[PDB]
Amino acid sequence: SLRCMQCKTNGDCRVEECALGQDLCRTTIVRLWEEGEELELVEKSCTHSEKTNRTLSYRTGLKITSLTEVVCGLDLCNQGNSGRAVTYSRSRYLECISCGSSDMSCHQSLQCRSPEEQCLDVVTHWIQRPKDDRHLRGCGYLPGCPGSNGFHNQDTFHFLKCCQTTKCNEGPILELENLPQNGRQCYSCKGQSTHGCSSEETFLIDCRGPMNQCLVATGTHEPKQQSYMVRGCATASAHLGDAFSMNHIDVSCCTKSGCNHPDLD
Amino acid sequence: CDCLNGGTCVSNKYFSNIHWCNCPKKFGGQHCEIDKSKTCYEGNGHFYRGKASTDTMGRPCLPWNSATVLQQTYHAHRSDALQLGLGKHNYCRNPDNRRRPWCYVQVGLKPLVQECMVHDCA
Ligand SMILES: *[C@@H]1O[C@H](CO)[C@@H](O[C@@H]2O[C@H](CO[C@@H]3O[C@H](CO)[C@@H](O)[C@H](O)[C@@H]3O)[C@@H](O)[C@H](O)[C@H]2NC(C)=O)[C@H](O)[C@H]1NC(C)=O
Repeated sequence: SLRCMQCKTNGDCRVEECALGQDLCRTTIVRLWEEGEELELVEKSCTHSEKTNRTLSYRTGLKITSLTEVVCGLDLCNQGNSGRAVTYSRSRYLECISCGSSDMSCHQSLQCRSPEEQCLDVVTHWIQRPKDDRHLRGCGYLPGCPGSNGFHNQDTFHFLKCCQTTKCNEGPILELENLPQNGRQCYSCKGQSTHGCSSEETFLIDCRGPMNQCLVATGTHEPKQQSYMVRGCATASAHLGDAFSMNHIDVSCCTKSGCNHPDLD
Repeated sequence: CDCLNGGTCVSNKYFSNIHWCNCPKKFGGQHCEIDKSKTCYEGNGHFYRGKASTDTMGRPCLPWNSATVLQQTYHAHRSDALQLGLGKHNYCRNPDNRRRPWCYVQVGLKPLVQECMVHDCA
């Protein structure tokens, strides 16, 4: 029955009554910061339970982008602004390497303003008008943290490395084709059940690097909210579905070649 | 997305819907509408998108999203805002095709039209 605040990026809000299976209202914010000046975009609405509090900030030569998202689950808890949060001050803030595909920088350095923030490497390739960046490096806290996770199939490659050590996110830009043949083979598909993930539209892909599990995942995508399957190669990918903007999701992994056959469920 | 002047639209999977714009080195604003380098207007200024924001008297302009400007005929919440160059700022514009770029100014208790100081590139 829960109610939230819906605010399209322009500032025009209204009270939203949440559709069932949506136990959290949330505030999404991007603060683009460049030379003194600053734009801020604020978006609010109800959201699905699996959603968590998260932050990601990266440096794009003279510019710093800060994405943040906060979720709560009480009437209009999505309204707040100047009651203030937790003001930090460390002697030695964690420093990470930082860059983005935007100015093809992926590099510079970044001081993480909070202690729960870690160093990030987010690879997002060929998946979902607007478009996520290919490579992103910086500070923040996201699902997979800590550790690292990955997935890849015929259409996509997703990788998140989250780590606490100094400048630990450094190293060469990670492209899929530079991962060595994992030796395992798993199936690959997307889209609707009998329409995109049929027994005869999925084929064996040769997995790469740390992606040796064979997954299948089901849930709800877009344009509306239809059922949606995914098959591919993975690591420790589970709750990590926004890397497909899939919700009400239930993943699965098995460690045997071809084990994720549609016939084998 | 509407990111002008060669800007490109970006989003992030870990952050719901939010999309914004990546603008080329010398263009600012949410949609890159702001010509961050122009220092004068061509013609009558109808297509001027610079950052001038002070009138003939040296007074600052009211922002195109001021509660006050929102009561005028030209303000930031118009369906065509973006096309007129009226946004969350106070930069001189000329949405009605007057002789030179202007903006509303708080003159006493009145939001009056005032021509800015920038001149013709001529
Ligand atoms: C994600 O971030 C949000 C916002 O920082 C967190 O939600 C806040 O949680 C506390 C919970 O403590 C409660 O305080 C209540 C006072 O309103 C009271 O019922 C009782 O003392 C209870 O212990 C709350 O005080 C904040 O006001 C919440 N924020 C808002 C605006 O609702 C949330 O927990 C964070 N992380 C998680 C796990 O979701």
